[PDB]
Amino acid sequence: IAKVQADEQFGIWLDSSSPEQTVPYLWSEETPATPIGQAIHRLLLIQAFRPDRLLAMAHMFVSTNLGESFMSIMEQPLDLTHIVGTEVKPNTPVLMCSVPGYDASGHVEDLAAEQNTQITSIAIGSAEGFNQADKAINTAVKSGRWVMLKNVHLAPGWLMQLEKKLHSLQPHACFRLFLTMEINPKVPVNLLRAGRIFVFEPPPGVKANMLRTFSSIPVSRICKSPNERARLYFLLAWFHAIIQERLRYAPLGWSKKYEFGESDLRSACDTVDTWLDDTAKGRQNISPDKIPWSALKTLMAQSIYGGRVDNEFDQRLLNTFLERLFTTRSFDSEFKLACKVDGHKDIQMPDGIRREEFVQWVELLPDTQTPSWLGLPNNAERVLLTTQGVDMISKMLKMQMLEDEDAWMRTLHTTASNWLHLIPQTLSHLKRTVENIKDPLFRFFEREVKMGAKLLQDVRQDLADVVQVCEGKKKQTNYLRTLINELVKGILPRSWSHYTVPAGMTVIQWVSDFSERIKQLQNISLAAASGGAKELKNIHVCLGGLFVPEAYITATRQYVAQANSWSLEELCLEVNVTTSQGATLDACSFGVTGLKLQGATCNNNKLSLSNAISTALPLTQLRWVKQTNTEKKASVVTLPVYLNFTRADLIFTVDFEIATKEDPRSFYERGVAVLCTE
Amino acid sequence: IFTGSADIKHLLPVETQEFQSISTEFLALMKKVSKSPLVMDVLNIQGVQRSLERLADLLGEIQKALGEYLERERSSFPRFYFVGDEDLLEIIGNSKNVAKLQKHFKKMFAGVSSIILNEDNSVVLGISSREGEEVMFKTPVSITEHPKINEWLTLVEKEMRVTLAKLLAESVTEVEIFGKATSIDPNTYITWIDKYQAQLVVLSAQIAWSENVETALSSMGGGGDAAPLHSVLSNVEVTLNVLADSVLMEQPPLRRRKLEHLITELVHQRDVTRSLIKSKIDNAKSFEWLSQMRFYFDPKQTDVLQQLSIQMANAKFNYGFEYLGVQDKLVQTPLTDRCYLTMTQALEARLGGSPFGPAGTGKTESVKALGHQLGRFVLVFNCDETFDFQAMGRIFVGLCQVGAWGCFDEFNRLEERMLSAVSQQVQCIQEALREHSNPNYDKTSAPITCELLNKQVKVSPDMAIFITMNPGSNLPDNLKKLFRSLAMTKPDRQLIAQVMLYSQGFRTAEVLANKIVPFFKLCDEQLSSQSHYDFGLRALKSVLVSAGNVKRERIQKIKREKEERGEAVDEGEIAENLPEQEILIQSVCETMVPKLVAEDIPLLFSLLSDVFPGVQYHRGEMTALREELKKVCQEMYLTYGDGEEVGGMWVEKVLQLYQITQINHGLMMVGPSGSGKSMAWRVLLKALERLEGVEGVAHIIDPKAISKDHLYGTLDPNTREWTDGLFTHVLRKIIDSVRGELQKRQWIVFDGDVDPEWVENLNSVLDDNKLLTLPNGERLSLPPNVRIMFEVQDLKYATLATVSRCGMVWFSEDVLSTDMIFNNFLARLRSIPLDEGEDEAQRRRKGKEDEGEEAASPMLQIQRDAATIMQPYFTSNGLVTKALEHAFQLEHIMDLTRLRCLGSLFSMLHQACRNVAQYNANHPDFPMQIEQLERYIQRYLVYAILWSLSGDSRLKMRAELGEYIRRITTVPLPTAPNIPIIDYEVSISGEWSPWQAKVPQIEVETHKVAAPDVVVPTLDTVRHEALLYTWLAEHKPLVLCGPPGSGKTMTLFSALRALPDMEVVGLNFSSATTPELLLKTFDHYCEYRRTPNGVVLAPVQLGKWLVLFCDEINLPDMDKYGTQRVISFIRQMVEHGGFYRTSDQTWVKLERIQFVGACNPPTDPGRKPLSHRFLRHVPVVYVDYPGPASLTQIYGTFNRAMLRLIPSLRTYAEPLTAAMVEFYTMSQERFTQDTQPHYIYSPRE
Ligand SMILES: Nc1ncnc2c1ncn2[C@@H]1O[C@H](COP(=O)(O)OP(=O)(O)NP(=O)(O)O)[C@@H](O)[C@H]1O
Ligand SMILES: Nc1ncnc2c1ncn2[C@@H]1O[C@H](COP(=O)(O)OP(=O)(O)OP(=O)(O)O)[C@@H](O)[C@H]1O
Ligand SMILES: Nc1ncnc2c1ncn2[C@@H]1O[C@H](COP(=O)(O)OP(=O)(O)O)[C@@H](O)[C@H]1O
Ligand SMILES: [Mg+2]
Repeated sequence: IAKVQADEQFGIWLDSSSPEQTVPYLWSEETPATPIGQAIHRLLLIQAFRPDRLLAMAHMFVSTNLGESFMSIMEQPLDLTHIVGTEVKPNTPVLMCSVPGYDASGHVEDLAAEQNTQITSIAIGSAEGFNQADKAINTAVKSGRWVMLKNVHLAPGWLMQLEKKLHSLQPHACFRLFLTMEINPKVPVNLLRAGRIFVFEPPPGVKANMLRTFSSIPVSRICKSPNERARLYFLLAWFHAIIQERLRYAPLGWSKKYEFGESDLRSACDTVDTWLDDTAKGRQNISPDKIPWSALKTLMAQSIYGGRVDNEFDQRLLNTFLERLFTTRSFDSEFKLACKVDGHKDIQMPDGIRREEFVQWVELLPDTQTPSWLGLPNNAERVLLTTQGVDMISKMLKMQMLEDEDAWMRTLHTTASNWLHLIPQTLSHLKRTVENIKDPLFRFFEREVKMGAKLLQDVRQDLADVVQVCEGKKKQTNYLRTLINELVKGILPRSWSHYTVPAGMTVIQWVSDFSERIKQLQNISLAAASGGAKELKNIHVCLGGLFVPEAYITATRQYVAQANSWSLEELCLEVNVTTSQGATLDACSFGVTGLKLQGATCNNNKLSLSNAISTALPLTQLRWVKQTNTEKKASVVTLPVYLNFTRADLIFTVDFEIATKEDPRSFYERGVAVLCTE
Repeated sequence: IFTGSADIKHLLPVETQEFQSISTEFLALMKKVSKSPLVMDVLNIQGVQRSLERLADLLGEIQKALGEYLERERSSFPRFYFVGDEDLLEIIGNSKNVAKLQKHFKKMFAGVSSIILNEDNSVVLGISSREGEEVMFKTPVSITEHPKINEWLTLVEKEMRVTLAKLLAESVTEVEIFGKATSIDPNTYITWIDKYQAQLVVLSAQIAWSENVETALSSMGGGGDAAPLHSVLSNVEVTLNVLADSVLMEQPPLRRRKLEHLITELVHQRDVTRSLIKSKIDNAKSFEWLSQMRFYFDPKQTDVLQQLSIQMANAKFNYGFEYLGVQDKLVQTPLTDRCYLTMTQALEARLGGSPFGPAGTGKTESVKALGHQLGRFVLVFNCDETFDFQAMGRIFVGLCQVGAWGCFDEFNRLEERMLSAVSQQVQCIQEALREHSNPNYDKTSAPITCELLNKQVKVSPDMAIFITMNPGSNLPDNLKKLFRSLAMTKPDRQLIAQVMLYSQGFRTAEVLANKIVPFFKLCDEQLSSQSHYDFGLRALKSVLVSAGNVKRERIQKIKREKEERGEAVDEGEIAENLPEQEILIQSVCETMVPKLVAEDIPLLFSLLSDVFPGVQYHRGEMTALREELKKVCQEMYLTYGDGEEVGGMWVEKVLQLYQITQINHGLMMVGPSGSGKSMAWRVLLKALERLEGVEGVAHIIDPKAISKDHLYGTLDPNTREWTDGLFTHVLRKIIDSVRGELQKRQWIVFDGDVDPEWVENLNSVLDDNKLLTLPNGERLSLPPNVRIMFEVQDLKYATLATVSRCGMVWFSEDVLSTDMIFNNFLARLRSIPLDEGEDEAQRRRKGKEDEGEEAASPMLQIQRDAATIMQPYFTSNGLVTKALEHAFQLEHIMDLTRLRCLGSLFSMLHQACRNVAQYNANHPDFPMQIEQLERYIQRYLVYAILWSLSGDSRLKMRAELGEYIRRITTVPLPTAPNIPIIDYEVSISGEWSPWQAKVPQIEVETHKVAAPDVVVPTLDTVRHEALLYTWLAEHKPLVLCGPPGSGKTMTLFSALRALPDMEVVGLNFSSATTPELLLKTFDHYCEYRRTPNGVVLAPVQLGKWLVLFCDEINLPDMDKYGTQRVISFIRQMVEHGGFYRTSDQTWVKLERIQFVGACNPPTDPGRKPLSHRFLRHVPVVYVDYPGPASLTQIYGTFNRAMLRLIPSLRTYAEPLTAAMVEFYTMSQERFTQDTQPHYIYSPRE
C-alpha cells in the first residue's frame, strides 16, 4: 500500500493498454527472485489491479515456464493431414465437434481432396441414413475407404450402437471414420472417450461473419435484378454480423444469449427477395425511396429476428438497429454504418452497387475490431476479458484438488471456520401484531426474514457438519461428501441456492452477499421492534440485499396508495438521485442504496454517457406521484433496473432525463442499465 | 369384430365365411384340449402343429383383409383417420342405425356435433353444433341415393362447405347496406344477426370492413384527403354504439354470444382504422395496411373454396369453409397480432410455428384462433399424461390428407422417447411441406408425399403443424431449422379486460380494466401461495363475465321494480346511473372469497380497498335462508349468528356453499379437520328442505375406503356381464326414479381424500359434459337434481384438472370457535337423554319443541343440573379455554387437535353425570344433593381436563399442566405436596381420593408367574381401565400409545375381558392390512340382517358388544397419496355408524360393533401418523413405563409367587425385588437409544 501511494508513475501504468508487459516492482524480497518468481508476483499484481489483462498476464506466465512457442501452434490453421495420417488409428473415429450453427465437413472434404482418397459422406437425419451408414462402413472397413457421417448428434442411441460396433472391428489401415457433430450434451460419454475430439469454432469478428454470409449466399441470388438488391443484402449481412458479434459481449450486448443462427438469415433473404420482386415487378432499377423499408423493418423486427427476442429492452435494441440501418439514407454515399468508431473514426458505406464491390470492401476492412463497431463502448472488451479472467481462476479451482489428492481438509477446516464466523448466528424473527400487519412493508420484511432465517439455519448446519467432518468427529455421508466436493472446488452447492443469483458464482461471493443480506435483515428487524412499522418507511433499503426487491417496490406503491388514498393504477414512479447528506424524504419518497449505473453517470438527476464500467449511485429516492397527463419528453430514456449483472431478471424501469443533446438511441445501443447489486 | 356388429357380414361376406370355417376348427381344437389339458397330452395331438400353423396363416390373411378394407374406407372419407379402429367399425357397421353415429362427429368435424335428419332418417337436412346452432343445407344429402357411409359423409362435408359459402354471400350482401349507412336500425341489425351463424356474422363484418377500407384507400389516392377513412370510423363507431346498447338488454344466449363476438371484432376494427388515420396512410399498398389481415370476397368465383381470400403481408390463404360452431373469439391484442403476422409468414414460407412462453399466455388459444380465422380445422393435442400415441400416426395422416391444423400444447412435457418419435414424424411432414415452396416444381402434376406409417401419404398444402413450448427448453434438434419460434412471454391483460368489459356493456371499461388487471397480480404476489388459487387470465375472464351477468341482473331488478310501480322504462337510462365498480367488486368477491383462507381474506380486502378506493362489497341479504338456518341450527343444537358474532363466519360459509351449489354442479369443502364443513352441508340441506319444499337426500361415500373397481363397477374380462359399482348404482337409481327420485333433490358427498386415480371417471361428470362413461360403454347423463360434493382435509394430491372443474369453499379452522363447540356440548346435554340410546332418537323429531317432556327421565334432570354447574367453566375465557390454549403449547406424541381434546372432555363429563345417576340409583332413599353435586362435578371437571389434555403427554408435562390448572383454578385440589394431581381420583362424594387405595395387593400362583395375562393391579393399570370404561360407555374408539413393552396390550385385553358384555376379537394390523380384514372379521363374528329401517350388521351373540382390538393401528402403509385405507374405513364406520356393502352396493349400519386400538408412537420407524379426520374421534392415552413404585409392586407379586417353590427364601423376596428394579432403572438411566439403537429397556426385560 505504501509503495503504491509513493509511486508517481503508478497511474500511467494503471491506465496503460498493456500493463502486464511493464508491471512495476512492488513486492519485497529478502533474496533476488527467479524469473518464474517474478512472473507469479506480476500475476498476483495484475490480478489485484488490472484483472481485465489477467489472461494476457497468464499467457506470459506460460511463456515464462513452458516456452514462447508453446501456445503458438494452436494459434494456427488446423493441420488435419499429418494428424489423421499418423496420430489417429483406423478404429479411432475422428469426432469433429462444432459450436451450433457452424459446419466443419468442408475441412474433411478438403483433406480428402488433398490426400487423393475416396470419401463417402452420409447425412444422418432419418432411419434410412442408419442403413446407408452401416452399408458404407461395412464396405469401407474392408476396402479401407474413408467415411464421413454428418450431424450425428441427432442420433444418440445409434451413436452408442456405433461405438459398440467400432469396439469389435478389425479395420483396414487406410480406413478412417469422421463424425461431424454440434456440441451437445446428448453425445455419449463413451464415444467421446473412445474418439479423437477436434473442436471447431468460427473465427470471431464482423469481417469473417460477413465473408461467411456472402460465401453461403449463392452469387445468382444476389446478382438478380434490380441492381439495388445486392446493397440490401450487404446491409442485411452487416445487420446479421452486428447482432451476432454482440452476443459475445453478453449480458452487456444482449440481456441473454439468443440463437441468431443461419435460419434467420435465410428467412430474411427470402423476405427481401419476395418484397423486392413484388415492388420492382422485374424493373432493372428501382429508386431507393420505392424500397419497402417499412415492411423489412417490421418483419425483421417481429418475425425473423424478433421472434426469438422475449425481453422488451432487447426488442427495443433490435428496433433501434433496424431503424438505423434499413432506411433510404443507407443508399446515400455518406452513410455511416457505425458512428464514432473508437470515439474519433467512422465506417462508411461502400459506394459500389455490384456484389464484387461489397465483397472487396469487406475483404479490405481493418483487422483491428473494437466493440465500438457494434455500438458498444470500448471498455466492454475490458469487461469481457475480466469475466473470462474470473472464468479462468474458478475453473482452476475446479482442478485444484480432484487431480491433487495428497491437506485439503486442513485448509477446508479453516475456510469453513471463517465462513461460520462471518455469518451471524441467528436472524431474529419479526413480531407480527394486529397493527403492523396492515403495513405492506412489514409483510414484505416478515416474508424476507422468514426465508433468510430458514436458509441461514440450513447453511449454518451444513458448515457445522463440514467442520465436524474435517475434525474427524463426523463421517462422510453421500450428501456430505458431495458437499465437500463442491466446497473444495469453489462450486456453489445446489442445496444453497434458493434465491436468484448469478450463475457460475463461487462460494465466497455467495457467503459475503449472505452476510450483507442478513445484516440488513437484522437492522430492519431491530428497527421494526424498536419503532414499529412506521420506521420501515424511513429506512434506506438496499434492493440488492432483498431476496425479491420487486415485492418491495410493490409494497412502497401500496403504502403510498394507502397513505394518500389514491388508486394503485394512478401512481407512477420517479427517481431522484441526491448526493447531499441528510436529504429529507417526502411522505411519498423512499430511500434506496447500493444501486449501480452501468454505462452512464448521473449528475443533477441527469444522465450522461460515460466510459466507466460502473458508477455507484448514491442514496436514490423512489417517489410515487399521481400519473399526470404529461407528454413523454424527447429527452427521457426508459432504462431497466436489473437484479444483478447477469441481467436475467428485470425488477422495473426508470425514466431518466438526458443531460446533453445525446440521442436516446445511443443509450440503447450502449446497453445502459441499472443493477440493484454488482 | 365379427359378432359385435351384425352388419359386418354384408360388408365382408367372403372373410365372414372364412372366419366361420376357421372358428369351427379352432373351437374343435380347443374342445380337444379341454378334454386333456396336460401339456404333454396336448403336444401329442395328431397334426396340432400344422393345423395351428394353417390357422395362424388364415387368421393373418383375414386380419390383413379387414385392415385393408378399413384403410380403404378411411381413405375414401379422410376424416375417419381421426377415428379409432373400433369407432370406425361401429360407424360402418351401424350405417343403417344413424343415431349411433351421432356421437362420433365431434371427432371428425370441427363443430358438427350431430346431423339433422328426416323423420325416416333417409335424408340429411343439415348440421348442428354443441350450442344448438344449426346450418340447414341448401341441397339436402340423400342417404337413399348414396347408401354408403363414406359417400354421403363426403357429400355432407361438401354441402356444409357449399352452404356456408352461399350463406356468407347473402350475409355480406346484407351487411354491405349497414357498411354504407350513416345510421343503423337496431331491429334490422339484430334480425341480421339472428338470421346467420356466428362464424358467418363475424366473417361478414370483417369482409365489409376490409372492403370499405380498401375502397377508401383507393379513393384517397395520393391526394391526402382523409374523409373516407373518417367515414369508415364513423360507421364502425355507430355499429359499436348499437351493439353496446343491444348487449345491455336481455338476449338469448346464442344471440348474446354473436353480439359479444361482433363487439370484440369491431373494437379491433375501430383501433385499426384509428391507427390508419393517425399514420396518414394514403395508399392501399402501404405496409401499414398490408400488415393488417384483410378479407377479399369474390362471389363470382364458381369454386366455393377460393371465394374468400384472407391476406396478411405476403401470405394469401383461402378460407376453408369448415363449420366451427360458436367458438370463443380472441381479443386481438398487439401480441396476438404479432403472433398472427409471424405465424402466417411461417406458413407462407412453409415453415412450422413455435409460439413459446410461460404457461397461460394464450399460445395454443392464439394458434387455435388463427386457424379458426382461416376456417381450417384445428386439433389441439395435449401433452400431459393423455398423449395417445397409437392414434398419433393415424392423426398425422388424417391431417395431411384432409387439410387441417395441429397444435401441440406444451410439447416440452412429452418424455424423451415420445418427444423423439413425434419429432421425427413432424420432421418428415415439415420436409414434405417445404418441398412445396420450390419454384421449379410445377404443380400441374405434383403429387407431394411423405413417409408415414411406412406408406406414402399425400400431403395437402392447406395443412400445417404448430408446436407450443414452455421455456425452462429449446426445440428438438430435428426441427430447430424447420420451425420459426415466437416469444409469447407476456399477454396484454389490460386490453383484454378492456375489450371484454366493453363487450358486456359496461359504460366505463378503461378504468375498470386498468384497476382489475393490477389487482389480480397483486393478489397473486401478496397472498400466501396455495394450489387452489388461480389468478390466471381464464379466472379473470370468468370474473368479468360474472360481473356482466351481475350488471344485467341489476338492470332487470331495477326494471321490474319500476314496472311494478307506475313508470316509463328504458334499458339504457337505467344502465347509465349505476356503479360499475360496485358490480365488478361484487363479482370479484363472490368468485374469490369462498376460496380464500381466513389468513388471506383481510389481506385480500386491504388490496381491494387499495386498488378500488372508497368502494365496499356489502353481502347480499338472504333473509329467508338465514331464518331457516336459524331454525335448523336451534333444532340441531348449533350456534347461529348474523355476522361478526359468535358463529357469523360459519353462517357466511354455509351461505357461500348455497351460492356455489346454485352456480356449479360440483363443489368441494377443503377446510382442515374440525371446521364444520360436513355439519354446514347437513344444515344447508335440512334448511333448503323447509325453504323450497323439496326433500333433501344425502349419499355419503368414502371413495378411498372402497376400491376403484367396486366404486365405478368393473367389467368381467370373460363371460360378459356388467356389475354396477356403488357410485354408478346411485346414479342409475336416481336416473331411473323408481321411487320418484327426480322429484326429490339428492346430493352425493365424497367424504374422503381426493386422489387422481378415483376421480378420472368423475372428470367427465364434473366437466360441462355432465356424462359418466364406463368401460361397459354406457353413458349416464347426470340430471340437474344431482350435485356431486367433496370433503377433504386438504387437496395436496388433487389434480388441478379436478380442482378447476369444481367450485370450492375453504372452511378455515377459525370458522368454528371454541365457544361454538362448548355451546353445542351444553345444548346437547340439556335435551338429549344420555341413557335412552337410539329408540328415542326418532322421537326427537316427533316433537318440534317436546313440550311436557322436560322431565323425560331423571337422567335429563341430573345432566341439566350438571350443565348448570359446568357453565361458568366453559365460558370464552374460562378454565377450559385457558387449559386448552396452554395444552396446545405442550408437545404430544400424536398431533394435538382441538376437537379430539374437546370430545374426550365431553365424554368424560358424560361419564361424570352417569356416575351421579348411578349413585342416585344406589341411594333411592336420599338422592344426590346439590352441594355434593357441585363439589363432585367441580372436581371432575379438573380431573377430566387433565386426562383429556395431558393424557397424551409424559408424566412431567402432566404435572406441568396440573401446576398451571392449580394456578388458574378456583376449585380446590389435593393438598399433598409431592403427588401429581393426575394420581388422584374424584370419589362419588366430592372430595378427592388417591388412586393407590383402589389398587389391591394380590398373590399370584406359582403356575403362572411370568404369564399372568390378567394384569397385576398397579396404579397405571387401574387408572387406564377406569378411563377405558369411561370412554367405552360412549362407544368412542379408544387408542393407546406408548413405547414398546409398556403394557398397553395386556391392560387393554384385561380391561375388555373384565366387562361381561364385551366380546373381544384380537386383530393385529400389518403393512398389508386392508378393509378386507375388517370385512372378514365381520363375516366371521357378525352377520347382516334385514330390517324395515335398513340392513343392519350385528354380532351373532345377542346382548353382547363386539369390540375389535387393532393392536397396531399405525402400522398399515400409506398409499402413494398419504392415506391409510383401513384407517379411513374405520373412520367412516365410527363417524357415520356404518359402511357400504360393495357386493350389494347398499348401506349397512353397525349395531354393537366397537374399535379399540394400541400403538407405538409415530416417531418409531415402522409407524405412520394417523389421519386428522380419524384422530378427532379417538381419544389417545400415553402408557409410559410403570416406573419404580409400580415395578416394585408388580415384581414383588411375581417374586413372592416365584419363591413359593423354596420355603426358606421367602424372607428374601422383597429385598430381591428392589434390586431387580433398582439395577434395571440404573441401566435405563445409563444406557439410552442415542448411544446405540438397541439399548432399549422395558418391563419385558
Ligand atoms: N402391571 C403389570 N403387571 C404385570 N406385567 C406387566 C405390567 N405392566 C407391564 N408388564 C409387563 O410388560 C411387558 C409388556 O407387555 P405388553 O402388554 O405385551 O406390552 P406391549 O406395549 O403391548 N407390547 P406392544 O403391543 O408391541 O407395544 C410384559 O412382560 C408384561 O408382563
Ligand atoms: N354451527 C355449529 N355450532 C356449533 N358447533 C358446531 C357447529 N358446526 C359444527 N359444530 C361442531 O363441530 C364438530 C365438527 O363439525 P363437522 O361434524 O361438520 O366436522 P368436520 O369439520 O367436517 O370435521 P372432520 O374432518 O372430523 O370430518 C361437530 O361435530 C359439532 O360438534
Ligand atoms: N389475447 C387473448 N385474448 C383473449 N383471451 C386470451 C388471450 N390470451 C389468452 N387468453 C385466455 O387465456 C387462456 C390461456 O390458455 P391457453 O392459451 O389454452 O394455454 P396457454 O396460454 O397456457 O398456452 C385461454 O383460455 C384464453 O381464453
Ligand atoms: Mg367432514
